Amino acid sequence: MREIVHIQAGQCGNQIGAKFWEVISDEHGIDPTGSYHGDSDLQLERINVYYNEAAGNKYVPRAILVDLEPGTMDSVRSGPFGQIFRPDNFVFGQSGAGNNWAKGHYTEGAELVDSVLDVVRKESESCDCLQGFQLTHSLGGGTGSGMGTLLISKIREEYPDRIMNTFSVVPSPKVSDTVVEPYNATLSVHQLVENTDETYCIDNEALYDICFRTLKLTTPTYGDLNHLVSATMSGVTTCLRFPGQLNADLRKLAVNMVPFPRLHFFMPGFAPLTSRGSQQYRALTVPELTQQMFDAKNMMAACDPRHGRYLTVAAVFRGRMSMKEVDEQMLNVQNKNSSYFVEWIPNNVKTAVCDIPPRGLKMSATFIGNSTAIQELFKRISEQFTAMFRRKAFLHWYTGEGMDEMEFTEAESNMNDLVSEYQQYQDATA
Amino acid sequence: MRECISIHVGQAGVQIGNACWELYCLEHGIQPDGQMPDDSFNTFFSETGAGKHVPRAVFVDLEPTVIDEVRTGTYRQLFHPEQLITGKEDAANNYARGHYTIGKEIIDLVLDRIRKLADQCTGLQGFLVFHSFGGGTGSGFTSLLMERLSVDYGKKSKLEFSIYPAPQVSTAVVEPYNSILTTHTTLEHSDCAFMVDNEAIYDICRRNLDIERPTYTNLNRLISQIVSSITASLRFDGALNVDLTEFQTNLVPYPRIHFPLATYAPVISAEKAYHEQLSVAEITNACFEPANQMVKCDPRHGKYMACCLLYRGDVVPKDVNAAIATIKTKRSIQFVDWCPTGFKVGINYQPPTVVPGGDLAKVQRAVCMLSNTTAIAEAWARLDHKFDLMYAKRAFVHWYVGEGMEEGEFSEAREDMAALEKDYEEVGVD
Ligand SMILES: Nc1nc2c(ncn2[C@@H]2O[C@H](COP(=O)(O)OP(=O)(O)OP(=O)(O)O)[C@@H](O)[C@H]2O)c(=O)[nH]1
Ligand SMILES: Nc1nc2c(ncn2[C@@H]2O[C@H](COP(=O)(O)OP(=O)(O)O)[C@@H](O)[C@H]2O)c(=O)[nH]1
Repeated sequence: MREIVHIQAGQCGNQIGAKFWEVISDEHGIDPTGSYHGDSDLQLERINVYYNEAAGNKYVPRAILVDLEPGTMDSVRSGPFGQIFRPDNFVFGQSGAGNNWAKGHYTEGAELVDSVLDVVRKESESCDCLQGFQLTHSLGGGTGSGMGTLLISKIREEYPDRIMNTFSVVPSPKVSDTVVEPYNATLSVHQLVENTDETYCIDNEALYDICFRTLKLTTPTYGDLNHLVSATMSGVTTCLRFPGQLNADLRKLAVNMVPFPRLHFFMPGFAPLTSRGSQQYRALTVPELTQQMFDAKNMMAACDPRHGRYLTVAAVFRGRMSMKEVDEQMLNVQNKNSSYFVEWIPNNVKTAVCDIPPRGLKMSATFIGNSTAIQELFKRISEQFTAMFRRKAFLHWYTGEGMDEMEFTEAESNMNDLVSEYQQYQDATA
Repeated sequence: MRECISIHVGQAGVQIGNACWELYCLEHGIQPDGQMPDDSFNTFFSETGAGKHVPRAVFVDLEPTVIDEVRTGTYRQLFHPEQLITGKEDAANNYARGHYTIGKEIIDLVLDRIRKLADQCTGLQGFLVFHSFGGGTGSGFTSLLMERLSVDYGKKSKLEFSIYPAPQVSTAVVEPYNSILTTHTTLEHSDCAFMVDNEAIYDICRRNLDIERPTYTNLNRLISQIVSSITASLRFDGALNVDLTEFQTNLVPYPRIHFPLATYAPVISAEKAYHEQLSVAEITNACFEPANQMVKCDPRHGKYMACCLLYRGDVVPKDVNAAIATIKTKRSIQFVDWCPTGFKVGINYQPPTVVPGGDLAKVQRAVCMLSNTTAIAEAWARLDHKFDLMYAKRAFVHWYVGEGMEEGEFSEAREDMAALEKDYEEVGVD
């Protein structure tokens, strides 16, 4: 249970995974060549969770690269710390669908998924104590979402005894490369709501809004959002990358945070607010960080957390603070806003503390929770799909292959049932 | 000849086992190599022809991490590697995985080592085992192991040192489910069991120990002190002695009610050792103090059965009788007509011992009073409230359903624990 297999999907997934690797390597004291050079023994204590011992004393990420457009792998190689990745992990299609799920699912998806199954087996049966897989994937583009769905489905059916995890880049209406987003999102969720067991949705329009207003990034590009989402995801996986009794492995995380088979959708939260290059941030008191988790703009999903009741709560703080003050603050906020939780789930607020703070920071706050606030993403995609399908707009693009809309009806019915489950769990009394 | 066997499961359970074995070897003055600088040590330690002494116990867990640090700790020349068994998969706070999905795949080898170490247990009296209710491994594998040995031998004793989890230290919200499953599946087999409510030890460390914030090391050290005080009668000989069989006779009148609520006193910090220690009467009064037990119960609403005491220090029988007479005048003691007798006396002259460098200071008198009453039903009521508030909505059940289990076992365990608690209150009813 000492190792995790990383998987990438789509371009945006590729750069978010690369940024994840470089930030965690920076905080784990790993040089570009893969040899440890830090001082704290905690980084090397369980580096096997996201790294593998290599030739000499080198440490190599246990990731894999999956896409179809040839430019994604080249961009990954261009970025810093690209070379430290496994050289043979680059699995890319020779044509590239380009946000066109219909062509990339069958014409290029078959051999690609066979090859990725071959490699995942290559480092699975060779692996010692494999536990599960986690993914950084996108949903706005049909191609990357298609690969993500294919890989998760095959690795779930091949490994039913292994924990399933994935991170989703939820499409946003502010920026839309293609308008086929509703179809891809519906098929992806129809696959994952039972295929996956962990889902930290990252909503793009929330990132754009926080960059524009809170972070003053008037022009949020790919890297601008990628820096902050990588910081947040390093914060959330700090539970795993370093020793801690709370959330020892992915399976413990799943059993503690998933109350129902379809309740595996999470609100990401991180504090304090930070950007790329801004060093003007100073030391902040703990109570500010504690109250910061009630802020919508400090979340990574454009929801209304006040409306929902947190079924489960996960939080970690990084730094050297007197954490008795921390759980005093958590008790105070729980007493203040118990109306924002569910009384029938005893003590869903599980929190631990991490000694090492993230890069360019001395105290940090990370928030993870499960509530009905995620249901507004499903409501948004439902109304978008209804608007796009009432006139059957762009349906002929999908039907060019020849499939019917029966599976579309199944997907929409299943997600409406999911929304109903969320609403009934919110309305449930004690 | 009077051999005894101990078992350790779960990270918390095996850690407490390590701590208690450390305090045991300090009690006998056993160096980490096993050098010998009462004869009851042979009941827990096995001596070879070369003079090396190894405890007649075993540390097992589905994860190796704690066993790894044990095998890299400070007792390399003490424990043989074959009584330190590590699994590959993890129960992950799940009774189902720890019992059936992963438990049965290793318990056969576990029984292989148990049988080989029992091959030289001629005078075997019974088995000891440490587990926490919250611990998924310490729940499922504990229940499986207990029922397996009940099948193997039966009348051979199997006494429990359980750890009752607390919300401040709790890691998994599913923990009351595990507690209910353990108590239902072990009630027919646990001849006697001791709980350790971590809220009690938490407040003891906060106030009595004068510690700003309780740590796992300190609370586990004090728990090991309590365990050693309980097991001293087995590990030492005095004028008044109590053994496992007569532990069962004098502590378990009702087969279903096999939860004797013990207590220990006194505790004082190193910095406060400069003050005169409490006398026999003072410590005896401090015994029944509401915040001076291993659980956060309400002794003011209890129906006592019979007193059992464990003096291990400089207590003369005259002081024992004086303390008993003074306690007999207490206004918070209510007895039962079916057990007119209400006192049992055990005195040990061996001075108490504590871990060097710990928070607790050296004392010359100590008391481990043994009690059983309806006051223990408050923790039962708390876990009942948790289980009813969760299982009504069937929260977290799907994780158990995915391991070849149904809701019927949950329901029947619920009514079994309801029958237990109604038995408690009915015995409490005049
Ligand atoms: N008394 C005591 N309890 C602890 C300690 N550490 C953790 N616990 C509690 O014990 C529970 C888990 O018990 P364990 O036996 O260690 O876990 P396990 O049986 O190995 O099961 P898994 O955690 O799923 O592997 C946690 O929820 C904690 O609340 C400790 O040091 N002392
Ligand atoms: N936050 C974030 N979103 C991105 C990034 N790159 C693309 N996106 C979103 O993804 C959508 C396009 O999907 P795309 O990445 O092209 O799919 P793919 O080509 O199959 O991998 C757009 O609507 C963008 O909003 C990025 O670097 N960061």
